[PDB]
Amino acid sequence: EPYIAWGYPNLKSVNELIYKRGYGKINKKRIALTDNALIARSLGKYGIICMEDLIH
Amino acid sequence: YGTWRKAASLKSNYNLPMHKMINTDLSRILKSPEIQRALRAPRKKIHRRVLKK
Amino acid sequence: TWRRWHRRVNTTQKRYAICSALAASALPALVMSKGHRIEEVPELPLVVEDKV
Amino acid sequence: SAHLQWMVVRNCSSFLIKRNKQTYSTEPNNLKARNSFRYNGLIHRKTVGVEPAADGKGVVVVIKRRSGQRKPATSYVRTTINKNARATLSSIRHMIRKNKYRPDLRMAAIRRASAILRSQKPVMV
Amino acid sequence: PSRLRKTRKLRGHVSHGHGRIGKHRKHPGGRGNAGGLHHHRINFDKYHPGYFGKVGMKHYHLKRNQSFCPTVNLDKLWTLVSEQTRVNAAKNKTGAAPIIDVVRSGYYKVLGKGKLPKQPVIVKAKFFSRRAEEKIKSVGGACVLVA
Amino acid sequence: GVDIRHNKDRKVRRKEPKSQDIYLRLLVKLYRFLARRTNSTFNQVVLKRLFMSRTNRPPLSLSRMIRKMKLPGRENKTAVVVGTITDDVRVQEVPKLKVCALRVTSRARSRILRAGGKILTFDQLALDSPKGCGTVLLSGPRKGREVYRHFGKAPGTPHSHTKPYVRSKGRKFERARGRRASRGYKN
Amino acid sequence: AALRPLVKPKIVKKRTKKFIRHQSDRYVKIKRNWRKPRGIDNRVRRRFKGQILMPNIGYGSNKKTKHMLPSGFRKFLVHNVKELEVLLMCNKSYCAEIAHNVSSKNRKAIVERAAQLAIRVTNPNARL
RNA sequence: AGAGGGCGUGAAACCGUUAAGAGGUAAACGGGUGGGGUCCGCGCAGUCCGCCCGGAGGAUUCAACCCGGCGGCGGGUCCGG
RNA sequence: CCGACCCGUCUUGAAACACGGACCAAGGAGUCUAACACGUGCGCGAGUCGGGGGCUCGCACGAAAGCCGCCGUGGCGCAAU
RNA sequence: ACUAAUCGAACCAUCUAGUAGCUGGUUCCCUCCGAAGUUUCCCUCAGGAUAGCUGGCGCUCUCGCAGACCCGAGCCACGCA
RNA sequence: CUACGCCGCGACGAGUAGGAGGGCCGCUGCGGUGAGCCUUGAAGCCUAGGGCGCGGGCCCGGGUGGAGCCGCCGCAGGUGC
Ligand SMILES: [Mg+2]
Ligand SMILES: [Mg+2]
Ligand SMILES: [Mg+2]
Ligand SMILES: [Mg+2]
Ligand SMILES: [Mg+2]
Ligand SMILES: [Mg+2]
Ligand SMILES: [Mg+2]
Ligand SMILES: [Mg+2]
Ligand SMILES: [Mg+2]
Ligand SMILES: [Mg+2]
Ligand SMILES: [Mg+2]
Ligand SMILES: [Mg+2]
Ligand SMILES: [Mg+2]
Ligand SMILES: [Mg+2]
Ligand SMILES: [Mg+2]
Ligand SMILES: [Mg+2]
Ligand SMILES: [Mg+2]
Ligand SMILES: [Mg+2]
Ligand SMILES: [Mg+2]
Ligand SMILES: [Mg+2]
Ligand SMILES: [Mg+2]
Ligand SMILES: [Mg+2]
Ligand SMILES: [Mg+2]
Ligand SMILES: [Mg+2]
Repeated sequence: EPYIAWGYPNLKSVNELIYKRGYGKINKKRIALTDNALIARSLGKYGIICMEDLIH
Repeated sequence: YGTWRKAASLKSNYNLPMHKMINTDLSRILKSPEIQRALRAPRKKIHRRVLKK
Repeated sequence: TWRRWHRRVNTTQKRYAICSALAASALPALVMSKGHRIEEVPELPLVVEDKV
Repeated sequence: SAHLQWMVVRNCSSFLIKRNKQTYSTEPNNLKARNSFRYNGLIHRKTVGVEPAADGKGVVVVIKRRSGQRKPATSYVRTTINKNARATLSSIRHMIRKNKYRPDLRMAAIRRASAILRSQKPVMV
Repeated sequence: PSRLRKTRKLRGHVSHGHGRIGKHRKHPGGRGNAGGLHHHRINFDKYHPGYFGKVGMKHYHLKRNQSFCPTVNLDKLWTLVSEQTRVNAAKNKTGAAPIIDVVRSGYYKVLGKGKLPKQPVIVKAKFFSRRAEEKIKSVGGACVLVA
Repeated sequence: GVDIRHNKDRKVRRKEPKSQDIYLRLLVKLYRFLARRTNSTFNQVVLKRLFMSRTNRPPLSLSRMIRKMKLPGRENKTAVVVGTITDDVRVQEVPKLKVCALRVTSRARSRILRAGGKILTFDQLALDSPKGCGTVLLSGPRKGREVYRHFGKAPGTPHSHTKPYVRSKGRKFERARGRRASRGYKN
Repeated sequence: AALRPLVKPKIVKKRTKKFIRHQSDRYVKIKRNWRKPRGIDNRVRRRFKGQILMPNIGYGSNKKTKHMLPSGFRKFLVHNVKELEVLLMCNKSYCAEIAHNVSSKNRKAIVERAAQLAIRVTNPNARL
């Protein structure tokens, strides 16, 4: 608790965070989410194939 | 110094050393059809970093 | 004076090195890379008659 | 073999010059005069080289014949081209490309011939 | 080659790899195997148990030649003769068995490690072990002694 | 500042042979290309074995090779060892073996060839089976070295059977105190 | 006038001054050649503010423009005419320095041959 | 003899003189500029070079054929080796 | 203009009223032998090794290199208890 | 007290480069990793051995290496904290 | 495409004692090599001269000097204040 500030984000906060600063951990590398294929190749097996699916 | 079939007749115990690589022609080995059939296609496209707009 | 100036090498390794040197002396690229000016020698394993 | 001889002479050669963070090779048949497996003019079964002619006009294209690999006295064929620049470059292009005689040295030989001819033409004022 | 050693890399470092606090002094702890029972006792007990004390009977004027008795095992027994010998014995129609003289080959005792090929053989040795004799008999051979 | 620890950043492994053997380097080039451009894991294993040191490439005896190749289902397969095949004079019959090796002892080579066998270098193996199909990859006994009889728990500790370093073996050399109950203790 | 390089990028030097040895100003016995301070109390080694800066790898030049002369060429040292024909195909990126010990009558020939081969010499009028 | 009988070369410390600059927080130092100065850049009308178009000139000869020479590749082994 | 105490050293702690240091040049300190241990490279591999001796126009190099094999005696390894 | 400016054992040379757990010093650059002053034993307490903390060398495995540009086609690793 | 090479992506960067790697950092000598340099001027030294490298250092211009010297691949140290 003394080292963090936390709270309950809303839909707008989630959207801004994923769209402006969203980076994926693809092959242990910090890759910017500039395409939906990067999400699909790592999370498609779970039904997540786009930025919108990730945000949802 | 002997052949690889004969031992040396003037050294009483000596024979020529053996090759650990019979065919040293890397170009012909790699261009041989039996090597080429087993290979996956080359990935010759360079994927430079994408500026995160 | 007892610095151990001398080294002993295995006889098999010494023969190996002799074989390697002889084999290299028959390749024109290596003899040229030793700078020996063989551009008009008729045949690199150059053998002459016993009259010499 | 070419690869074996390259492993022998890639760092131990009397043609090797290592200076000023650069490396160079001064063997006779080295286009671009660089220390490299592709451009080495001694280790390959077929080589091509371009030199200035004996008199300062034209080029001499030397190619390595297939048969006498161990016979350096007859291993190289030298032909002198003393045409105009475009005809000379076309002749070298045809020797390398039509024969399929080391097609990876085509532009190196063409550029070296262009450099030699440009050096041979009289200076300006 | 002195050019490949640490001393060439320790130029400019004042302590030469021996520390500023404890330094490099002449002989801290003593010389040689000093204090093996007092202040190097843990090392001596840990890595060289049995170092201190006497065990057994001493014997003045030991002569190694008297007790010289090299040994050979049954698995290496057939290597003492030529390959021609073994193949001729194997393909021989009669029951004639070759003689292996381990004293001639330089061995005095035949030991029993390994197994023998199923073919008879006469073995001449100074000494035999019980299992070696049993195996030689088991393959139809014989053990004969020499002095 | 980032809260990470850097003492394990650099993985300690052979990326190339420490040897300067040009033939070994040439066939390292060959298997580097094969391991990169194939999906075969056999090529990867063989490449990383080629990098290895001599103590990590122990010799393989003819008897052990024969025993491993004698197992069911390994008929007409190529025995591959990244190292030296050694003659074993304790074996009497040698079967017909197709073997690839880095080195073969002269006597072992004579025995294999007299048995009707075939011996391949690693370039010939690359031509014969580029992906390593139909191969039995064998290794010599890695811990069959004298140093491993000294490695382990210290000799002067209970339940340790590790060989001590002694200049001589005899009744006077490290047998009294700490070795029997009659002299202090045993453990 | 002069021969121009193939490309002339903007050379950026992270540091232009030299790294002088600590306390080289206070003693003649201390040359300005850089020596790493290893004293226990050394404030330059400890990197206190306002002190003499220590060289480190972060000052390294861009690899594209490393070793370029201000003219954009990169320098190669030659001793006779034969060593000058290695630059025949490196013409547009490498220039030649005649070595300091080459005599005047020989460096004249080197200069003239380089003028023929369109090779740039950084000291073409050096013994005359 | 800017080699003159302890005389090849002739460094630093230290000193004399000349020249330039500066000077009440002991000098000295790091970073950033500014001023001056000595030099450097053949700086001082600013590059080149591939194709094409136009103008006005030269010249073997351009292609294609013929003869000869030499190479590269292919050939049931055409024939040997 | 801003920053900036003198280095070396022992020390929990040095700018210290702690010690050494006026300045400059040259010299100046983990070496060699033997024995171990482990790691790495090379050759041969159940073996390996001629190091002592001998044979080879005795000798510019050459005090080297080459060879011995019924010179492998021997050392170490192949068996321990 | 005095015994050649030397005396609670002169001077000279040698053994002798006597020994020192104590003081002082220990010579180029960059890069990577990076401590301990604690446990046990020691005529041990200004020191060692021992474990701990460190570095180096590795080795045995695990995830997948993907589509030649593109293009995933209940279930998603040995194990660890 | 000097495969001991070249290229791409991501994360990271304090450091004494200490350890390791790289050094186209430097000194002296040996085997090779540079058809290397040099009385049309070697080494050394001096320099408000031009530069290169993160750095150790190095190259070039000018002067002095007057006879020897250096690069590269290995080798060996009485090798860096
Ligand atoms: Mg340090
Ligand atoms: Mg202490
Ligand atoms: Mg760190
Ligand atoms: Mg700089
Ligand atoms: Mg100074
Ligand atoms: Mg401190
Ligand atoms: Mg004088
Ligand atoms: Mg003055
Ligand atoms: Mg002190
Ligand atoms: Mg105190
Ligand atoms: Mg201090
Ligand atoms: Mg005070
Ligand atoms: Mg005082
Ligand atoms: Mg004191
Ligand atoms: Mg004082
Ligand atoms: Mg003093
Ligand atoms: Mg000095
Ligand atoms: Mg001899
Ligand atoms: Mg014997
Ligand atoms: Mg006690
Ligand atoms: Mg103290
Ligand atoms: Mg950071
Ligand atoms: Mg660091
Ligand atoms: Mg010294």
